[PDB]
Amino acid sequence: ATSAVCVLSGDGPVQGTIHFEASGDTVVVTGSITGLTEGDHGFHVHQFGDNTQGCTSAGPHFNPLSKKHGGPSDDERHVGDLGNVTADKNGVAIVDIVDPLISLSGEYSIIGRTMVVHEKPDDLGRGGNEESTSTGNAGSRLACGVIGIAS
Amino acid sequence: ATSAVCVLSGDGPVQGTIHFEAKGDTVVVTGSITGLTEGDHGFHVHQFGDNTQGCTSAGPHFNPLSKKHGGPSDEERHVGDLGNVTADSNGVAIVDIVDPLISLSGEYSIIGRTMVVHEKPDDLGRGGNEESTKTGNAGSRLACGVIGIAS
Ligand SMILES: [Cu+2]
Ligand SMILES: [Cu+2]
Ligand SMILES: [Cu+2]
Ligand SMILES: [Zn+2]
Repeated sequence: ATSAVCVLSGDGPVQGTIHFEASGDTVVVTGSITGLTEGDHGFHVHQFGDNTQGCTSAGPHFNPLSKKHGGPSDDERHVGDLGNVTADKNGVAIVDIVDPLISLSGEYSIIGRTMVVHEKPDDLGRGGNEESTSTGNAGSRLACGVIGIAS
Repeated sequence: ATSAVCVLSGDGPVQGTIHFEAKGDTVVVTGSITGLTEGDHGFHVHQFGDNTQGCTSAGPHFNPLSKKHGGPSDEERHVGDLGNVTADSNGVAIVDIVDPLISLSGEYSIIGRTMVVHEKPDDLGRGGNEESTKTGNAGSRLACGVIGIAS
């Protein structure tokens, strides 16, 4: 696949559409998320594209290299660690990310996995407790969707 | 992947959970769908895993080999053609299908694509009209979901 899309939904007001495109040797992530509280929100690819129990069944962060959680610019990060998205005063977050670890094909493919937007800011693995090294203390999953092949 | 899952949702009361498991050179499809009218309902893999416009944005049947529509046992069929599921008097359809053309990996992978349950029976390409060889005359899309990787 060269293009993918994800519609985020949850039990609250948070909604959004995220587009993925393979450009050259990298992946470009764009889109927008609405209904968020102003501020930073963790934004990650979780391992499973299973929404049988809402976003809970998406599992932990996608992590084929078995590393600890970090920010997108770190060497020590999960493949799914895309950092934070920032919502304005109106609750809108514009997504504009380029990432060197995710892919749309092969071992690092995120097709069929779940994009999640979280309640709190991701501390990028620097919070100092065990939880920071797993999830960045980003908290609950406000909305999520399975990443599918797009035209 | 060797296992996948799909949660079917729509604008009406139809919902369901479908599981997929690679076994030998086949995929075993199991699960249940509820809220259906009694009788047969077309059941297909559509090409795109795009839910931006509900089930409509899923596109046509998955058809990488450019064939006409058929039933699952026909040589001339779409890869996505899984025939019909049957709902009982209480609106419950039990899914139990073994298919050799769909796959969870490689060229015919259905991960990231959409499963759709239709309003009418699939005529399996033997309807006598032109629509029969395209969609089986299965009509409306009652519910759909993107096929994701499962644990
Ligand atoms: Cu997360
Ligand atoms: Cu169909
Ligand atoms: Cu077909
Ligand atoms: Zn992580």
